[PDB]
Amino acid sequence: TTLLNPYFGEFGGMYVPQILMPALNQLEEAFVSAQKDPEFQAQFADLLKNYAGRPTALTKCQNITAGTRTTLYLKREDLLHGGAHKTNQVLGQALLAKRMGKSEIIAETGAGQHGVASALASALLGLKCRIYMGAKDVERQSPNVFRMRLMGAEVIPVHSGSATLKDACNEALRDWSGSYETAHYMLGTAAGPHPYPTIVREFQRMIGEETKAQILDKEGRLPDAVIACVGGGSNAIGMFADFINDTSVGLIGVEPGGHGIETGEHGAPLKHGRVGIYFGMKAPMMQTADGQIEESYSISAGLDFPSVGPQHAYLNSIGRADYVSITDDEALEAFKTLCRHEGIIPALESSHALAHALKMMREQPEKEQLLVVNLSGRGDKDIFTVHDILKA
Amino acid sequence: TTLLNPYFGEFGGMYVPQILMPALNQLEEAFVSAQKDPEFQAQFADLLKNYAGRPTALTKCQNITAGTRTTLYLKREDLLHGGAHKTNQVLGQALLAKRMGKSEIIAETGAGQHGVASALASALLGLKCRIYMGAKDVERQSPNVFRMRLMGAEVIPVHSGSATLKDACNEALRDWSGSYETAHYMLGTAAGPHPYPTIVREFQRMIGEETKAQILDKEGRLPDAVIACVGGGSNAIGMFADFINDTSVGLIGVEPGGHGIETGEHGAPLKHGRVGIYFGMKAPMMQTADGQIEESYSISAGLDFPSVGPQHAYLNSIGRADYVSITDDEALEAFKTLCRHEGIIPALESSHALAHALKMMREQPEKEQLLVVNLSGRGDKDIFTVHDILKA
Amino acid sequence: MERYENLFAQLNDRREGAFVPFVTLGDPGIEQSLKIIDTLIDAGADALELGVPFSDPLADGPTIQNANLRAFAAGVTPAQCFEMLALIREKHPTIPIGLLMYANLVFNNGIDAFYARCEQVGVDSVLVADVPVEESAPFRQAALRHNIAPIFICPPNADDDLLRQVASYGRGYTYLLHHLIEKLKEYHAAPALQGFGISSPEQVSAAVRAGAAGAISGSAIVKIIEKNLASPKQMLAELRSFVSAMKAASR
Amino acid sequence: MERYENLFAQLNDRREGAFVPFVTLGDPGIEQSLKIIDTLIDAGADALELGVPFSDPLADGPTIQNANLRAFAAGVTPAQCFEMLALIREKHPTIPIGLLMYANLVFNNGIDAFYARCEQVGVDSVLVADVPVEESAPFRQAALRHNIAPIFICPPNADDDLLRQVASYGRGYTYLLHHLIEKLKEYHAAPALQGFGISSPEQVSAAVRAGAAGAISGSAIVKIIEKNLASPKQMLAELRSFVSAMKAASR
Ligand SMILES: *Cc1c(COP(=O)(O)O)cnc(C)c1O
Ligand SMILES: *Cc1c(COP(=O)(O)O)cnc(C)c1O
Ligand code: NA
Ligand code: NA
Repeated sequence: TTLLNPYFGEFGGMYVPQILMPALNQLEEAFVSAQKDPEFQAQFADLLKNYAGRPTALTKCQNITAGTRTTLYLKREDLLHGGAHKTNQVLGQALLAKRMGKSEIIAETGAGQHGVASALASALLGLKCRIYMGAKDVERQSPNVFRMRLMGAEVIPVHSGSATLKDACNEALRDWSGSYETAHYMLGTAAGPHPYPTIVREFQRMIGEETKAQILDKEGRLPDAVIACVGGGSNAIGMFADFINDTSVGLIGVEPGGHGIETGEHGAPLKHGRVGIYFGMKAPMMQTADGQIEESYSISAGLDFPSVGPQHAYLNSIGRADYVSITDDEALEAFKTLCRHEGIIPALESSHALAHALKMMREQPEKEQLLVVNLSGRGDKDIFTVHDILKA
Repeated sequence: TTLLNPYFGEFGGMYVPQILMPALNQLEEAFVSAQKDPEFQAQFADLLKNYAGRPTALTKCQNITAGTRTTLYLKREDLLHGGAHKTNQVLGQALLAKRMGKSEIIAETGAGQHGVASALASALLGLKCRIYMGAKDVERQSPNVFRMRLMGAEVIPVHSGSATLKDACNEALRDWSGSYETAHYMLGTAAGPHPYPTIVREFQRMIGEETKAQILDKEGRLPDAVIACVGGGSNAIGMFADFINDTSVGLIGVEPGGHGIETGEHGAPLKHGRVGIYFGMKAPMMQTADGQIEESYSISAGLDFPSVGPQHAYLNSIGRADYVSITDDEALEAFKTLCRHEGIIPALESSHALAHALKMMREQPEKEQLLVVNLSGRGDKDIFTVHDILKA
Repeated sequence: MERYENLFAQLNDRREGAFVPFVTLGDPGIEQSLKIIDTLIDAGADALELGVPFSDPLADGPTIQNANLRAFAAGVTPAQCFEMLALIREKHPTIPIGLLMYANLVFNNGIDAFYARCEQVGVDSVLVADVPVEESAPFRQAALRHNIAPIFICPPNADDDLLRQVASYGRGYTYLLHHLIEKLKEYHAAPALQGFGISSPEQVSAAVRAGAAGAISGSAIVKIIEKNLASPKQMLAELRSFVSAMKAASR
Repeated sequence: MERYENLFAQLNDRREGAFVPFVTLGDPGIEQSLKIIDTLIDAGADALELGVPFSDPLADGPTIQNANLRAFAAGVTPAQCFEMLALIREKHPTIPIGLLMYANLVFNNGIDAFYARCEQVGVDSVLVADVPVEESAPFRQAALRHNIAPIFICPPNADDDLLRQVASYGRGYTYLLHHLIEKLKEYHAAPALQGFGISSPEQVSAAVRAGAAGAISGSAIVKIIEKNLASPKQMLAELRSFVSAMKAASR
């Protein structure tokens, strides 16, 4: 049995080997307890404010919308300590681990951002952090790898399978099934087995709560739509959450279209995948007609999760949220546009969300609309990538 | 004649070719006017808050001081948009340029940070920005160079002289003496000819004002000392300013000691240079016994200004502020220490300030003291530098 | 069919435990795999536990992961595995055949269809590695409708409530990883098979003495395979030695 | 001494303007430089404006910057420049010699000491490129105490107040970059010398017709030098042609 519903419609659940159930149950319970603990909330709020730099700003982008009836605002998670939204939830999970009396943290990362976040959180809260990362990802993310080590985290390469994020995710679970007594698995997205999808949303919902209050203060009304990129689904759900009950507010999730949907080279399983059971959950997957799990492709390394959060799949099925895709080129253009007209270098991940907002504006220049794009992170890391492409 | 005193004791002045005086006078006047203009202040505050992310946090670092009677706080300018404090003043200078009816910006940069800041400000406020940078610095700062261009700024290499920051500073003045009617020279530090030293301090003083209120809120009293690195003197004076009248508050500026003072390979002209007249001001300089201007050396590229702000030289002469130096190795160690114990990657520039605070703590473990280090910027840019060194 | 029921009854009348080896279908190749399995059986295996190569076996250790890699290298697919399962059953009518699967492969084209296919080829049981008892309803139900025994793992960190569920939900045999054994018998759970670490004769006899109905060698067999890759013949020889040694210890 | 006063008086009695060329001391080398200067004088230069190589000539254009680079390449130092200044004066007793300096080089070892050294070698004037009239007090005072004429630049964007200061503060000649000229004479300013762009004979005659007492070729001379680096002899020849041409236009 459980305390909270493990399912969002037909999606979600706890599909892990029996040996891991006790870990999930203990975790859910500590979470339920911490959510009612004022002391826990105060400590979490303190770190978010005095360490991470919350609340983050909500920037109005006038140059970008000039000549149209579109008003665009960007939730500045790129200004959060670490350069991305991931810092919010890792801070909460670490306090959770401490509440459970755990002294060790286990994490998985592909692009490296989650690894860096887990490492900085562990260093700050005195936790021994060991991070699993796919061999192919290590080679490609030398910078983030040195950052993790620089912060005292142990980086462990994963050569098994395709040696990417999914393969790293498996090695973490393996380690955890045998050490959850002293170690806490700090999953990096609103996915995986319950209670992770629920826990990550709650530890990222301040994004949406701040956005509502901020837009209410500057515009005196809720936005017509909030837009966020969807890799695993953490920044998107974090933005959506507080708006779910606001029916007039459109929720738009953006999956990477890669080289194009019809090319098969993309990372949009929610709208172009097929439901399966993997990584401890029932959700749409990038898989062969056979049932083998495939990789998620995108110019942005961070949208490599070959699946998507359960709640997004659910929100989509009931029509509460809409999911679309943006290609590498569309993201690149949005990336160049923001640099030139607002002086902000967006992460190529976040650039997918911006690109969609730009399309909503451009296709219907005379449509009046108040939009908010969740700028999940900064793009200083993508400088060379955008360079070689424009150079080649 | 002038509106404000161009001198701080014997230091400062306006040593520029006659042809440029009108530009300085016009600038001073527009500044005096803008400082009394509530509308200007509101617009500046709005950008600092909703665009740059102010106020920045003040982080207490408990892990670093464990086992000692030292309490350390870090003013998080590393969390400011752009990753460094430089963003504060470039925003004000750009509004100043607009107030004067100018549509163009001229800037000089060595490490590239000021170039990036000028570029982002110009892009945001619709200004045509052209940046001068030393050829040697271009080669070494490929990333920041692409960032500036990415933000629409024109990057112009300077091969004359030693092809570094000082040589770039000369080319800018040359350009400005002939185009100040439509262009504004956005100097990057609390130095140069009046009114720049005064203007940059005022546009960076929110650092100290926020720090006072924040420490007052968390500790109920002013710090025993505020510590900042000193390259040109902008982040340091920005932190000091609001504390100058608080006699009980020690002000400590930290110059780069490079490989060591006695080696002659450093960048500490304030305490180890000789007063001269260069870059439009009377201030201590890095120069030969002959009077030729030399370069400033430091592991951190950003502390390459071969001189120092006039007000610092003055504050030092009257004993109000104390200036010391920190070597490459001391800065490196402080850099490694912060990463491991607080999960914050500091800029190698800021690391000099931290290193000094660490020394104040370590040498006298039982001395009770409330310290504040101005973490002027993030060190993501220094990752490889600290890598190759620890690797070699 | 009642292959497990018949096997255990026969083993009880001979006061001996069952020895069950595990191997990945198609490792290192279809043909060599079919030869391995026939060798395991001729050496004295009482039943088999066969695994189907899956892309992300998040519930397996290094040894098995490499087995999947080797299998995929030979282009082994679930469809081929089922072709093998059929060939194996045709040659051996009474040996219990259990499959070790991962949820997605079972759910992929319909849970019910999967179990219908198992029944058609002659499979006796299925253990879905990543489906805890709390999520098994759809699986065990489908398994029962097609006369397939839904196998469940009884972990060490198990509690009384789990023992009760495993006891009423499982069939064929309980995959065990003194008190646990007695309790499982108290709840009329399927005969327990000691797993994990089973790689030497003395472990088999120890399992039987503790009250288990047998032992399962989770990866020892796979290990012998990867070490004799360069010599297919020596591989079959060593497999035959290890298995007869292990089986002998159950008597 | 009153070299400028005597020169202008002599030029007025001959109804002609003065032609003043500028060159960097030590460019491209000490010896070649001394030969250049003697050639400039033999070609008809009325006075000289000599620059001392400075590390950061933030008030000079490309041409001159390269001249400093060439000079530094030959190891030219301020001390050597002063050795040259002495040699030049010893050979030429009446030609006015003005120096174009940068503040630090003058302030380096004491402003007063610098002007004392100028007087000793026979220098007639000093124009500190980066010292506006507002900051000149210490400089012009030191210059006067050592019989050195403090020269000031009268820019185009100058206003009446500036004209009045330049007029009472300057000596020898006003470095000008119709109304300005008349006003300078109204305030009894030192004779004005048209500078900037002066590179052709017709510019010299135009300056004299406008009411200026002469012209200063700010960089034309330097240009001829850098283009004939490979041929020291052809360099002196062209310099001699240009200078006699320019001088002739002032008559
Ligand atoms: C990691 C990352 C993402 C993808 O993760 P979600 O869980 O989908 O939010 C998106 N944006 C940025 C900047 C990231 O670093
Ligand atoms: C540019 C820089 C400095 C040096 O400039 P000051 O004018 O001395 O403040 C210091 N810290 C950081 C992070 C910088 O980027
Ligand atoms: Na995804
Ligand atoms: Na300096």
